[PDB]
Amino acid sequence: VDPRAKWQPQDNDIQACDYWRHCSIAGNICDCSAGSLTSCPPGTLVASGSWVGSCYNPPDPNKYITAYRDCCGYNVSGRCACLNTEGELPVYNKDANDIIWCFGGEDGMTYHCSISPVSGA
Amino acid sequence: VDPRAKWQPQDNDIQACDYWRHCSIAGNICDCSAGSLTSCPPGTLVASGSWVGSCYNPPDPNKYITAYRDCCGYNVSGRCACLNTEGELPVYNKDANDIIWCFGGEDGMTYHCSISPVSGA
Amino acid sequence: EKSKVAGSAAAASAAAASDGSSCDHGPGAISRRSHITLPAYFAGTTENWVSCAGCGVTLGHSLGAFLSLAVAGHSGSDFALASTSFARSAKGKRTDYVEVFDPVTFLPIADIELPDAPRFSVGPRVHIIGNCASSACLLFFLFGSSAAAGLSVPGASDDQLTKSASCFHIHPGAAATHYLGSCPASLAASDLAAAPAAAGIVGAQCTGAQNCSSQAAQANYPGMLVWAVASSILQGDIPAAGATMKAAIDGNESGRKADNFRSAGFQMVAKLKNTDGIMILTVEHSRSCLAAAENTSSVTASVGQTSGPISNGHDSDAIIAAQDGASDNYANSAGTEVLDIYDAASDQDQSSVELDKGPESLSVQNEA
Amino acid sequence: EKSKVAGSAAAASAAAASDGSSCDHGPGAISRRSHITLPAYFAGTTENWVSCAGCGVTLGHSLGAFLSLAVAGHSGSDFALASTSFARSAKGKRTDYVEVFDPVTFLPIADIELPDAPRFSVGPRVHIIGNCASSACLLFFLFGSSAAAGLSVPGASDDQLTKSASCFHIHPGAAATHYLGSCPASLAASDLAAAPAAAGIVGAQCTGAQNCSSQAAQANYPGMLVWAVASSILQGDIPAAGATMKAAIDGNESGRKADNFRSAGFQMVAKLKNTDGIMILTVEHSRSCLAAAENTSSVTASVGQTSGPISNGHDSDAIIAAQDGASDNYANSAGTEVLDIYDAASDQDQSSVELDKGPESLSVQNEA
Amino acid sequence: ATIPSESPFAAAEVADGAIVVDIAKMKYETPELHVKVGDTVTWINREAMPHNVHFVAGVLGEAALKGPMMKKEQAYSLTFTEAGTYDYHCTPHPFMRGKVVVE
Amino acid sequence: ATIPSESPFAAAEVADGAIVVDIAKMKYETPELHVKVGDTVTWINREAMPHNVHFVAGVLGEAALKGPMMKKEQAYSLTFTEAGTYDYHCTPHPFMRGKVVVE
Ligand SMILES: [Cu+2]
Ligand SMILES: [Cu+2]
Repeated sequence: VDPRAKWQPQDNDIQACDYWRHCSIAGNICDCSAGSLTSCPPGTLVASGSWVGSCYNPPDPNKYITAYRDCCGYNVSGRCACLNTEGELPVYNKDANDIIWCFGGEDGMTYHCSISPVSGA
Repeated sequence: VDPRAKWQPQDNDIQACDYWRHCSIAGNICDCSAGSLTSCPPGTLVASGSWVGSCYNPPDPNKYITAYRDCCGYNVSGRCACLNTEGELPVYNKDANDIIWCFGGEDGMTYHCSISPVSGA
Repeated sequence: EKSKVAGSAAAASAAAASDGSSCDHGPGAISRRSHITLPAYFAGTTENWVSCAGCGVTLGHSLGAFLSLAVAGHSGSDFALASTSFARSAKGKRTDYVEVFDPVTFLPIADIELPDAPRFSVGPRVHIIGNCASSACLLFFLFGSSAAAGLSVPGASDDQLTKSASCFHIHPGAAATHYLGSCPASLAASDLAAAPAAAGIVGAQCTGAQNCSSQAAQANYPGMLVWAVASSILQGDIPAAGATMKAAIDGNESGRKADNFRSAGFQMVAKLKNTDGIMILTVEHSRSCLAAAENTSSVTASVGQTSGPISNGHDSDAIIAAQDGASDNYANSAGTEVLDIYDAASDQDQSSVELDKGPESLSVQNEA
Repeated sequence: EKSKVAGSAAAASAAAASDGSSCDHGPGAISRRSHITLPAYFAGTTENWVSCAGCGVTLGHSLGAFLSLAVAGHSGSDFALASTSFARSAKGKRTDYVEVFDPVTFLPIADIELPDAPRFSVGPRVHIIGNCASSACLLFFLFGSSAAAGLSVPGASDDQLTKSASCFHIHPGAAATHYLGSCPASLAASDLAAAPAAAGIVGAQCTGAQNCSSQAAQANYPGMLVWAVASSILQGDIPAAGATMKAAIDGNESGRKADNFRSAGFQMVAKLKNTDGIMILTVEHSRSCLAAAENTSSVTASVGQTSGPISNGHDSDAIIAAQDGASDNYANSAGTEVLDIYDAASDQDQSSVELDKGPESLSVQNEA
Repeated sequence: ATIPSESPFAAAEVADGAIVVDIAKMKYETPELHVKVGDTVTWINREAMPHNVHFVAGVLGEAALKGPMMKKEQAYSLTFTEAGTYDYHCTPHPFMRGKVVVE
Repeated sequence: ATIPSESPFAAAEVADGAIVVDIAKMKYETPELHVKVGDTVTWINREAMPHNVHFVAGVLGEAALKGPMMKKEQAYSLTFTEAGTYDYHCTPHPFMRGKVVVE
């Protein structure tokens, strides 16, 4: 509600876009196309490449580094569509979300999905 | 409005699904993606194949045989989509509109568009 | 929404655990699994949804191309897809092919090409392409150039083009015999065995005036074909040995037909074999055959009696049912891009949003 | 809707005229012509809309694949696409290729393949792929494996992969020279001529604290690159001979800045060349850099003064302008899939619905 | 391609010599029909639904003449050189089909 | 592939002998560095951002070791046989690159 208002993280949905770990996703949520919050749907290929985001957790109030990995080798799921931009930074690399992070797979460069695993604090 | 109500012809729009000639279209209006009521859009191919429907002209009170030819070699335009069924008849041929009539082209078999040319009384 | 259970992760975090990513695997073919295909309004590309009824969760997805035909082996051993692609997708070289996936991992276990782009592109109908009872073959229909039945063998190979009469569906009776029935010369028996092709024709059911819907219901398990008309039901029981006609029953109760009641659009019929029930999409229509319908009447296949009520609450285009002991009725809305799941004894349970574009076909495996 | 001028049809019908179907052709390249690319939310397949301003008519369309980058020849001679296809689209063997269309017939006059699947898969920005001044070459950016600029010659063939530093966009200054500008180490000039590649680095503009948007506007005709920050405008004059920096200007009126104003999401900037005006999408933002804007401020590029207002009346993501004497401001909403066309002197004129999926790029020719 | 000759396309007058087949009920009348090499064959649309005459394409030379189209009357004539049996069909309905035998 | 050996993947203890392409400031510290054959250099994420060490794939045999990643210190060591000069990079940012000379 109201696209131009400060991100307001939550910790209870996961399928929704205001979900804490999703502070800088561009794409779609995997849980909505048979994956899980940190796992890819079947028949899909998991990348090595990723892009980071320092997301704040509302329950335990500390930020964590989320590594947004794509699952590739499929077409866009078209499911839980989201675009968040907490600290994104331009193409002059890596904090950058327009890039399709799919480096690693079968040869999977095709965007299907975005995973939201916690990689560190 | 009301999808289960007898089709009601008009002779004033053409990009509208209640235009007299469109009595048995399945797809999209050509006029809406660079074609014309009886001509194909550029880069697209004209089929020889087609399917007939006897349509009632509101102005002059006469029915005409409309030959619905497809414009192929492109992906659906996505525009003025319509599905009319005045006298359709099952797949046991020719009055039937689920079939992609595209026989004629480059080898064009992909549905882009349907034209609504009056081929006779 | 309850997948708001990501309170599972909150839990893991507190417990100081992992987040070790991997590709997961589908739960394993079963009775409540339902496949939703999306022809997507004639788009070059398309999608197929694998959902779990009960949960209402999508377990996976499959990608396909232009106007593909979906198949699912009843044993739950494989699911497949007949398909077409073009280089420079929409134009250029065309390629038709059969694709067969592992039902657990979703990985293509085979990719078989069809020789001369013989597919037959049409809004899909269950039954214009089918698996034979042994699941060693996949029969597919050719329209252009000449009417034909293509034989594909999953031993991975195009077998033969079985030339046939002016005839459309394909209802497999046996390993080597199928009813490419529905003709204007009503019902053909095709025997593709040994060396050749037989082709025997039935005693014409239905008259020139009775219009047979493009979407008939058939139980491969027990050769039961139920074929509604733009009004009511022609039933036939087929084995490798000729089809056998049953007495006609009208889905709509006379007064209703007077009052404009008529069959919907799309996957209008369904039949539960465990029982002998036919579900059918109706509402007050016209020449508006392909429209959505808001209701479903339940009838006894044996005794034309209406055992059932069924007001759907939504503009539904296609239906099917869980082929199990206590069946779920699947109501697919093309307009809303949602699958409404119901108790085959009225109530609405689930709903499964965003099966994007123009979802139109439900397929399930009949399994013990 | 006024194509209710299918009154011309009724008309022809009465004069007992014809209906002789044919493939027609576009009107011919002009200044009011606009291209609209549909990245489609990262779908494997995409579409380009060719439209006429004034008329507000779709003149044609073009087909493309995964995350293609459109380019349009200024003189109105060609249009083109860098694209990506897969066998079994989304999977299989990848093919990167450059296709070139005739502006009138829409048919492909050339189809050039890129060797090692080198393209660079990203949300598209005008400028990461560029035509050079003479139109005889197409420059494209390689990220993965090695940072590189590929060189394709339209005389139909891939030429050479020019090696570069950690550098982004491509803003060509000449036949043989481009500003593979914006690097971390601010501003690169590569001269690909003769045999080699030189590569000489500019005097660092901007600090690491100032963030340059992914979408700068640039006038090939007169080396005008204008690059807005997550707040305000850096300008550089590009010729052969090095870049030359101009004094920075702030698009927002100071009080606006505290009041929360900042540039939008997508193709935010546009620059009219005949004048020296900058168009900039803005609104009361935050870290919501990629979201839609309800407003547009016009500025004099020489004298950073605000000449203009602009309440668009809609949630717009991308803008541009007709490069002619009395210009139209194009306003593209990705969410509502409609292109709002206005007079670059306030008022909304036309409207273009259903450019379906999620449209994002506008490209116009800078025609005489 | 080869075998055989072209001539015209939709207009509708016989002439002296017969030689013809015309529409009626999705089917070429007198369908399987024999003729000598060099005899003309005029197809004439007799229907309220257009048609064409398109052999296939391994028969008649390379290519494969597709026949155009025609409503109320319109016609297409095809003349012939070599002997053999030629099979043709109406595309929009690959069903009405027929065969010529040039003897 | 060939050239050269594997060993382990993320864990993090040195040992005696040094030997370690390292990491931080996004860029394998002492990037261009020489070493003798029959070896094994340890890379290890010192960062607040994971990484990997991926060569290319026409250098080091067939394939082209990718290597993985994973902050937390985490380590990946690779040993060598043949002489020449290797050029590797961090995938998620093909930018910080390194080059090893086996002498
Ligand atoms: Cu015919
Ligand atoms: Cu790195």
